[PDB]
Amino acid sequence: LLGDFFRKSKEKIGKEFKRIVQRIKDFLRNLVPRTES
Repeated sequence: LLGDFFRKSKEKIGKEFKRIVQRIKDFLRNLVPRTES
């Protein structure tokens, strides 16, 4: 059931990957001490 796994894992990323990309986007914001003047 590996072929089925790939299909299952495939969407599993889209769910967490989306939340990740969204979270990381915030990180960069709290990363720089001073934004553009």
